[PDB]
Amino acid sequence: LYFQSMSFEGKIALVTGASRGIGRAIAETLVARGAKVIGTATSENGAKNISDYLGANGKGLMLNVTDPASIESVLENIRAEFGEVDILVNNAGITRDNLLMRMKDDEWNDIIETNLSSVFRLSKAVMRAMMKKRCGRIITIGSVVGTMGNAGQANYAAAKAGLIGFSKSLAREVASRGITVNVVAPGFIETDMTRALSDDQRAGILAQVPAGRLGGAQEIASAVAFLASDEASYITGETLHVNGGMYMV
Amino acid sequence: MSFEGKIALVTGASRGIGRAIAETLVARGAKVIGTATSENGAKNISDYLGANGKGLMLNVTDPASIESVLENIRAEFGEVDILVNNAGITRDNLLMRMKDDEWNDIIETNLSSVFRLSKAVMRAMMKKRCGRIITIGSVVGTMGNAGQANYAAAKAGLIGFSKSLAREVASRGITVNVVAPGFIETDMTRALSDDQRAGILAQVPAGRLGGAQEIASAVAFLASDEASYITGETLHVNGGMYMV
Amino acid sequence: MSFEGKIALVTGASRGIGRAIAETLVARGAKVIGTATSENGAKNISDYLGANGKGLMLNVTDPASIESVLENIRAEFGEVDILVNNAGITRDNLLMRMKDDEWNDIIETNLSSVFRLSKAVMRAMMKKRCGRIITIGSVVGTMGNAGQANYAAAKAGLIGFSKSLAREVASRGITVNVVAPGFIETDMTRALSDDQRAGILAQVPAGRLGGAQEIASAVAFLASDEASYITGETLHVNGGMYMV
Amino acid sequence: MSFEGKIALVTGASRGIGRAIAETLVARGAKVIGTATSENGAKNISDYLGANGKGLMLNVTDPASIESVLENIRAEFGEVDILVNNAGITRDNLLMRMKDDEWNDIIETNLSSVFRLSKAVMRAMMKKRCGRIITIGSVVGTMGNAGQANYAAAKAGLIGFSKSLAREVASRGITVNVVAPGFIETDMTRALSDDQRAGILAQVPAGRLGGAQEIASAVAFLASDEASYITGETLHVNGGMYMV
Repeated sequence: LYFQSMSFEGKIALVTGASRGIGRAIAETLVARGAKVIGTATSENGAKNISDYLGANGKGLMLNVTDPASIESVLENIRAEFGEVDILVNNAGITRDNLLMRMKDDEWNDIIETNLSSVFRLSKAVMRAMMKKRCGRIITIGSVVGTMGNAGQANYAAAKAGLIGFSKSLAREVASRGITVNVVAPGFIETDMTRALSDDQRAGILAQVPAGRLGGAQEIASAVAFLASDEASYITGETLHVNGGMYMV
Repeated sequence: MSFEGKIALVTGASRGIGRAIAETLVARGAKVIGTATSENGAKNISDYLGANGKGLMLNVTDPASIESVLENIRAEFGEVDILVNNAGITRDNLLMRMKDDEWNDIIETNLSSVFRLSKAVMRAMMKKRCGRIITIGSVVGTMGNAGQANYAAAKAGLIGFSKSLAREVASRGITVNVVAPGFIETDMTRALSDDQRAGILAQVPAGRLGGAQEIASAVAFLASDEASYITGETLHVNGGMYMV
Repeated sequence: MSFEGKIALVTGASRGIGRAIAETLVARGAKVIGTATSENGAKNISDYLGANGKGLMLNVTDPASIESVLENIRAEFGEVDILVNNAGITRDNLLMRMKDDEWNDIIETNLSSVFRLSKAVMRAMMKKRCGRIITIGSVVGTMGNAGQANYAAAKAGLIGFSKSLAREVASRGITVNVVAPGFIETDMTRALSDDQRAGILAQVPAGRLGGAQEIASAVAFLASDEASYITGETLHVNGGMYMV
Repeated sequence: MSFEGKIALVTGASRGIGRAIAETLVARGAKVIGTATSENGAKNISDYLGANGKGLMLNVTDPASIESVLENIRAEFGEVDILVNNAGITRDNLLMRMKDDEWNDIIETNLSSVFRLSKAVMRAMMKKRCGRIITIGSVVGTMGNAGQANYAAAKAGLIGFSKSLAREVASRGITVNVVAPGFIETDMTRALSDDQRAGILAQVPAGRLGGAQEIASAVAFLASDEASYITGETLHVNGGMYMV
């Protein structure tokens, strides 16, 4: 058919933090376009819920990214059940905001490990298969903070800017072999949180966003799905900013 | 389908990028007006667009010619939903050899045309509270290129334009973005020598030249309803030639 | 001092940044030729430069005046070692109300001026394998700003020009760089309501408006021998209003 | 534009960039504490600083060592007015061969160090409502480099960190900045193949490797009272290797 290349069938997609919000939006979108999605979560309850909504189109698994041992059996589980990972989506970002003078060492370490080093560990683990296949996608869910900096979020900003630098390097290494490594940088996105924010709080967030709204989880998903698709094979080492104009370039 | 009931103006749609954009939109359900400098240009456009659209003669540097094409489109189709600025030429030279008119032509055709055509479509977009303005820039504007300072000013300047404009119209559901292609295989690049081509390909980690559809796919995404939260942004499609 | 024996050409040197640049360069041992739009401006410019330089009337849009000015500089002083391009103007308006003329004037004065003046001083710089071209841009060209789509097209455009030019002449000991002021205190800003100056200060983490001298110090640094490994770069001096 | 009465702490001051930073501030009136990871390197720093400062041993990945140095410095000198983070190392490998600790050591030596040292001198700079933080980055953090993904992630992270700390302390008259060297001639550099050196020079329009003093000047300018309106900015010193 015309648009035959547009399908994701035959492709295996690994999405981290797929329990809610963006991550769930990504997994659902990829499945809707024909891919088998494996979503991962931090707890065993998180994994089961993911398996629930993926149903027959994929699998939930509990992956504790920080533990290198956790990665190995999760990838092996996928290889045995589905196969090698065609598409890696790194979406396991947390936040531990504080100003610098009040910032605890653990809050710095846990942000660096969960948001920055998680990317390196997972990218490495899926790297080799995509190089044999000569086709691959790595997309990391970044943040406008990494570009702009935000007071009280120096750890976040450091992690989110680091994964851009990490991606550009990886891109240069694997570009020649049909692998793509990009970042999607969201602005304020509406979540399970935000709905309980106060009118004053919600106003102050909106003042920052020229578009005058918060973005949708799906808006991030559709960026990710385009970049993970066969018509984005010429984009690597790039950051696709989805923030309603809160920042530019 | 995806652009059900949307009217798109693609300037410079005779070939390459422009033709690939027009057809991608038509293939996804838009009425498409594609533009050319010449009669046969416009005629041949209308030929390949057939029932899904129409080719018109447009001179992006002439205010009167803009006035007629848009007034022409309004009469028969309606108001423009999606504007793609893909006019743009080169006149390369080192600075020390660049003629004043080689500068001015590149400025008029590749930068000031972006101002004229966007202003002309925006009133209606502001009123409708929805829209898309998309401009085809170039890696050159971000990276700079010896022998192309006029191109680099124009392609850089269309980004600064887009940003400001994107701030003026963000609140009313209009996005304004730039797709910045790297080296895209064209007639002229197939005409290069073996040694020149090697020099091009050496700059591109991906190891190939890009295809026009690759730009077309990027533009259709940004013009779609799923790209609504992206404004004032530059989507680089250069195979790794340059990064961020 | 740092600039002994060097000849500097500072365009728009009547007041503000232009004057502060001219004064700093004199302080540090340079013979400076400042320009102004009027013969009266040149009067004042010569008045404050004294035996360290001279004022001249220069119309950056007119090739005829560009040549005349350069002949007189070569006659009375020698070959321009340092070109500082600071002949910017403003014509703010929203896109819907921007006149064709407000666009063109900004593009001519603020962008195309950098092309003509850089081109005119460049040959001598390459003959001596040493030189400095520094253009005064604006944060607006990087972040964009509603009502300043013409100014931002230009301020961004001159960065694309500088990146290309830098690549053409790096091999020959010349640097081409841009200094980007955020909000700088001028007589125009001093004249603003308390509400307006509050709104500006909210945008600037440093709590203040920058000073003309602060821009000059960045220019003086880039023009020095301590910046000879810096080319193609933008130096943002905006108290944190925008970052990178 | 002296640094009289100022106390500057340059981590990684044994040789090269850090020793030129250290020496240059001394020459402009600063008392300087230079650091190294071994007590011998700390000895050699004391020797060349002599009367104008002192060397000390600092393990930037250890909070204990950080406190020991800083309380020492408060004793003999006072509070740190100026902080230069020049304590990068590399641990190069393509991603498939990069081991966990090779990733971890570079993140902790080149990025978390910036966090730990910056917090460590921040409070005193906040009470005095004046300060300077400058981190030595790398063009690699901006453009990315194959086989350097850990180095680039860190060198980029420290720009993101610097941007938000700048926002936190800008209103109290402290700037936080990055200098991003390109290829800088070192002892390790002069000792490579002609083939290697030629391949480094291939990437630099300036035609040459940068010097350690050139980076020191950028740092010296940024730490001066003339750079008070620059914060959250990266200043790229790379011969045009990369642009903006």
